[PDB]
Amino acid sequence: KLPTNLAYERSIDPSDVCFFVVWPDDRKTPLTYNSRTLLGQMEAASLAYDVSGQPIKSATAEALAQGNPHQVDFCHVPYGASHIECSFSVSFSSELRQPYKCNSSKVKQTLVQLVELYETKIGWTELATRYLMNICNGKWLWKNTRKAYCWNIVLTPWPWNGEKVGFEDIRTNYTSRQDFKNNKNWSAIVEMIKTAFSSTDGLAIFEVRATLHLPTNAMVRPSQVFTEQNSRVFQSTTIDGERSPILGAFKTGAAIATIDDWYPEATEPLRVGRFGVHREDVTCYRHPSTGKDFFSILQQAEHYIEVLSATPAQETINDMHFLMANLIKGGMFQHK
Amino acid sequence: MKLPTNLAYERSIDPSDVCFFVVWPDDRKTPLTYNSRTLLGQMEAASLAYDVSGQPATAEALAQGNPHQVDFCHVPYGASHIECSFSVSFSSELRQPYKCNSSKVKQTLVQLVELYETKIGWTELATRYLMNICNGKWLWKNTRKAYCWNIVLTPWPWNGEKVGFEDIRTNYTSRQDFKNNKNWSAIVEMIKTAFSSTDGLAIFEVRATLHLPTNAMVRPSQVFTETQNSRVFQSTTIDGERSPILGAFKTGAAIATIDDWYPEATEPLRVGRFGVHREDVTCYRHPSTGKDFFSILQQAEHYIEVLSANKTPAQETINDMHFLMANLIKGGMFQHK
Amino acid sequence: LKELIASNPDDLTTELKRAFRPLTPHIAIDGNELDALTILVNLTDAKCKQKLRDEKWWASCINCVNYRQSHNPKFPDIRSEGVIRTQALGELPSFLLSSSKIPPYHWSYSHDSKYVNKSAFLTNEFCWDGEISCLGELLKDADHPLWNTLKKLGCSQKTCKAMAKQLADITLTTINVTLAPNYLTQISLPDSDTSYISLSPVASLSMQSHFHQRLQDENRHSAITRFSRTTNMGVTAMTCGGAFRMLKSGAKFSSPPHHRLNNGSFLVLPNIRVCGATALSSPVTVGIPSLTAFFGFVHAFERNINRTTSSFRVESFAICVHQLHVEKRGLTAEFVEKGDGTISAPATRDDWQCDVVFSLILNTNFAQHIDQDTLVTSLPKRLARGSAKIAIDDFKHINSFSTLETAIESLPIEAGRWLSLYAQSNNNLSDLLAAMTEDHQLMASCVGYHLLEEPKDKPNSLRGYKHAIAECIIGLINSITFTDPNTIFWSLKNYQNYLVVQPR
Repeated sequence: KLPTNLAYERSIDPSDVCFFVVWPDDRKTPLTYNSRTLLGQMEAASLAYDVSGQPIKSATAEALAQGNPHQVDFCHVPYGASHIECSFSVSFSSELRQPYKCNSSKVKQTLVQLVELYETKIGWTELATRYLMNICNGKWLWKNTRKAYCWNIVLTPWPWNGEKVGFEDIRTNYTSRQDFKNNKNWSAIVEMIKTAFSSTDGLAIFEVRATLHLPTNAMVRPSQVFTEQNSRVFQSTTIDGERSPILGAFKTGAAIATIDDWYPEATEPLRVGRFGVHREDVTCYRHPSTGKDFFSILQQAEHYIEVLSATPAQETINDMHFLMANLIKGGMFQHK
Repeated sequence: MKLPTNLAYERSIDPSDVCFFVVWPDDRKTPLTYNSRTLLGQMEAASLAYDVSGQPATAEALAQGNPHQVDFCHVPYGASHIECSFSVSFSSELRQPYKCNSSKVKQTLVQLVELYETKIGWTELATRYLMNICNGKWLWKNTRKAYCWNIVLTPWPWNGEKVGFEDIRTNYTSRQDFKNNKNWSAIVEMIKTAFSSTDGLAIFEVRATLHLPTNAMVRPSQVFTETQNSRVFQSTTIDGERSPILGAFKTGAAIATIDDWYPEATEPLRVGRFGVHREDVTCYRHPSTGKDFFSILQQAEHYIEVLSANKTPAQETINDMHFLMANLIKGGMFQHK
Repeated sequence: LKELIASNPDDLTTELKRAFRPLTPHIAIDGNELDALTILVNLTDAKCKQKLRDEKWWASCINCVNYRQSHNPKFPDIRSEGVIRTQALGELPSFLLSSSKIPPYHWSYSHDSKYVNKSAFLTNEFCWDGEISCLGELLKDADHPLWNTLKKLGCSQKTCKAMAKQLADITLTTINVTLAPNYLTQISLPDSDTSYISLSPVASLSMQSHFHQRLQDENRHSAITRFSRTTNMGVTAMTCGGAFRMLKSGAKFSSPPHHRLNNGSFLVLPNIRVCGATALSSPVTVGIPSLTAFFGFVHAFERNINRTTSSFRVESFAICVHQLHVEKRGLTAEFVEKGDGTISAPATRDDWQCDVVFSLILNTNFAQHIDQDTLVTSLPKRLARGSAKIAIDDFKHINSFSTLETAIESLPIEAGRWLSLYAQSNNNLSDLLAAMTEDHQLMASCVGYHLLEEPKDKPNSLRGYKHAIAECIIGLINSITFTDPNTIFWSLKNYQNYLVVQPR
C-alpha cells in the first residue's frame, strides 16, 4: 500500500494539431495570425467599487468614461478560402500492463494480477469505445465546431489492410452511440485498440484529419500560453518557415481522456484524474472525504481481486473502470 | 587469495553521442531543436491531500491548477524521417592491468585471460555485444511507437560494402536472423581479432533511419542535478544550433546490457559488480549470496586450475567465466575497502 | 576593517557568523572582547558561561588546531584522511598564479560532521593593526595583551594555558596523507628526461576564498557548483553553502577566420571530437580543460608510437580549438558499498563538462609518416576523462609536412583560435577581471603545478615513482587569428619548483 516509489507511464500519446487553409484551387497554405491593439471601456468592478461596500470617490463620472488600450492576438479565416483542415495522430500502446518503477515486489504482482483479472472478466470494449468516440467526433476541436456548418473526420490506421475510414456530416448523422456502431468498420477498429491494450508489446497508430467549413471571415480559436503587457497570446510553431497556431499537445490529450461519468451525481463526463477536478465548477467531485478518490480505491486491490474471482455493476465495476482509466494515464503514486 | 591495495583496469569499449538530424523530402539534413514550455497541471500529489494516513485540502483547494515548465522536442511537420549517427570502437585493454601493487595476481589474471580465450573463444561475448548495435538498443523508447527503423554501419578495417539491416521489428527478431545474413561473420571475427590480439582495434560507424508518425515526440537524455524547470535535456552545439544528443555514458550502458546469468535470470541486465537494477529496484547477486564480482575474483585461483583439465561443467563455471570476462571488459578500480 | 564605529548593522546577528568563518576581511577589537567570548563559550555545550567555562575545556577545543589545515584534500571528494599545513616552496614569474601571491590566513577546519561546533577559539582572526594571521601563531609567548578576560572572568583558572602554549609549538611542517587506501587524486608527469614523478594536486581554501568573494558583483561570470553535501567536507563549505561560485568566460563561442593568407616534421591531425570531457579543471575555473591534459595526450601518443622509431620526440605541440560548448550534466556513480551491508549510491556532486572539437599539428623529429594501418591504432581514446576520436572517413588528412605555412591550407575545418598565453602581471584576481572585458572570448585554464614538497618517496605510489604534493596555476589563455611559430608551440619545462607548459 503506497510503497514509497511507484510509477506508471502513459499508454495514449497524442501530438500537436495543425491548421491549413484550402483554396478553391485545392492548394494548402498555413493559417497565420497577428496581434492588434484595441480600445475597451473600464468595465471592472474594482476601479469603481471598493472591497466590500461603498463606491469610491475617486471613480467619478468622467473617470469611468476614459478608455483603456489592450493587445490581443487575433486569428481568422481569410476571405476566399474554402475550408480549414486540421491534422494530428494518436498512438495506443500497451504500457499499462506492468509498473515502470516499483520498490516493493509485493504490490507489483498484485497490480499485475489485477490488470490481468480485469482484462479477462470484463472486456476492453467499454474503455476503448469511450476513447474512440472522442477522436472521431471532434471533441479535440474544442470550441471550433460550435458555430460552424459541418465538419468531417478521416482516419488512417496502422496496421491496416484496406481503406481510409470516413465519418461525414457529424452534426447530422453521428449524434448517438448507436450511430457509430452501424458504421461498416466500427467493430474492426475497436479490435485493434483492444489488442493494443491486450498484448505484451502491441501497438496501434491512428492518423487523423478533419475538414471544417466555417462561415465568412470566421474566428479560429487555438490554445494559449501560461504567461505569469499582452492578453491572449497564442501557442505557435513554424510550418514552411511561417508562424502558425497549434491547439495544444497536452490539451489534445485532455480532449480524448474525458470519459469519467461514474462519479456520485453522474451528469456529464470529465477529465480522468486523482481527486476528480471539474473546471467549470471550480469544486471537485471524488474528494478524499467521500471515499472515491483514486488512492482509496488503490488501497482496496485485494478486495477487488477476490470479487473478480468468482459481478454486479452498481459501483464495483465503475470503481475498477476508474482505476484502469487512471492507470492508462498514470504517474507517480509515491507519497515521498 | 587477497586482492592488492590498488588494482584497476582501463575499459575496452568506448562509444559517443547519438546526434539527431531531420531530413526533408528534397533530401536535405538539418539539426533537430527543442523548446521550453510552461504548462498547467493539476493538484495530483498525495502529500497535498494526506500526511501519514489521515488528511490535513478543501474541495476547492484541490481544484486549483499549478504551473510547471518542461522541455519539449518533436519531429517537425512535413519531414521524411530521422537520422541518428553514432560511433563505437572495440579495443584490447582487458588483458593488461593498468595499476597493480604486486606480481602474483598480475601473472595470475593474465594467464586466466589466456587460458580463457584458448579454451573458450570470444564468440559469445562478441555476438552479445554486436547485436545490441544491430537492433538499436541504443535508442531507448524511440524505437517504440515508430513504423520502422533501419541500421547501416561501416566497419574498419574493411574492404567492400556497408553492412545493412532493414526493418528490424519485422524480420530480425532473433539470433539466427542475424546469423544468416551476408556478412555477420566478418564483423564478428574482427571484434574477435580486436579482443584477442595485443594493441589491436576495430571501429564501427553506425547510422539509423527512424520512421515516426506525424509530429511524433523525440526522447533524449536528461541532466543530473540535485525553480520549476523539470525535464532539462542534455544538449550540444552543432553547426549553429543547440540540439539533443542521447547520452555518452548512456549508450555504453546500451551496449553492455548483456548480463543474463544471475540466480533467477528473467531479462538481461547491465553488467556491474553487484547486479543492480533500477526499474523494479533491488540488487540481486547480493554480496552475501557469494555471486558478486569480489567473490568470483577470489575464486579465480581455483578457476585457473579448472581450465587446465578437460571438461568444464558448462553451467556453473563458464557462467562465472563469462561474468568475470564481461566485468574485465567493463572497467576497474577493484580496490577492496 | 569593520571597527566598533559601525559594528552594529542592526538587522540581525549574522555579522558575527559571517566574520568568524573566513571568506572576507575581518573585524578589529581592542578591549571589547567580552561581547564575543560570552557567546563563544556558549556556542558549544550571553552572560551564562561564567561558572561553566571550565567545562569542555580539557583538550577538546585545544585539539582542533591539529585538524585545522592550510590545504584541503576533501575537494571535491570527501573521503581523503589528511591534514596539510604547509604553504609552498619557490617563487614564480608574475603572470602565473598560486596560493603564494595572496596572504595565508584564511585556514580552517575540515575533519568531522559531529565536531563542527568545536572549531572555535583557535581558528579565527583578529586583525589588530595588520599582519593578519590566525590565533595559534600570535599566542605562543608569555607577555601578551588583551588578557582582561583572564584576570576578570574567574571561571577560567590557570591550569591549562601552559598546555596550549606547549602543544602548538611546531605544526607548520607536518604533512601526512596516506595512499593506502583513500580517494586521493594522483598523477604522473615527466619532470626529468627519464625519471617520472607521481605528484598529487590539492585545493586551497585560501585561494578558494580569494576566487570566491569578488565575483558577487560580477554575476555575468557566476557558475554555481553545489557540492557533496555540506556535512563533512568542512566548515569552509558551510560558510558559502550552496553557491560555491567559480570563474567562467561569460560569453559563448564565436566565428573567427582560421587564416587570412589563403623547422619541419609537421604531423597534421584534423577533426578530433571529444565528448564528455572535463570542464571543471582547476578548483576555481570552469571552461576549457587543462593544458596538462593535452600534454598528457601528446606524451601518451608518442609513448605508444615509439615501438619501432624510438626517436619520435614530439617535444612541442600547437593546439587549435575549433569548437567549444560547455554545460551542466552531472554524473551518475554506481551504488558502491557504504561499508557494512548496504548497497546505495555515494554522495552527490555537481559537474560541468564539455564537447571539444579541435585539430593538432605536432612538430616531431622523425622525418616521415608511420603508416595508415598503424597510425590510427597508435592514438589514445582519452582526453581529460573524455572520449576523443576521429571519424573514419577522415583518415586521409594525416600526414607529415616539412614546413608550417603549408600545413594551414590542409585543414578542412577553417575556424581558428590557436592557443598562447598572456604574460603580463596578474598577481591577484582583480587584475584578471580588469583584464578580460575587451574581447571576452578569453579563457583562464590550468597551466601547471607549483609544488609543495621536495619530493620524497613512500610506498604506494604510482609505479614506484616519487610522490610530491603540488597545487595548480591559473594563468590566462588567449587566441590568435594567424605568425611567428614561437608564440605558439607549447612545451613542458621544469624549474625545480614548478611545472609549466611554456611556448618554448
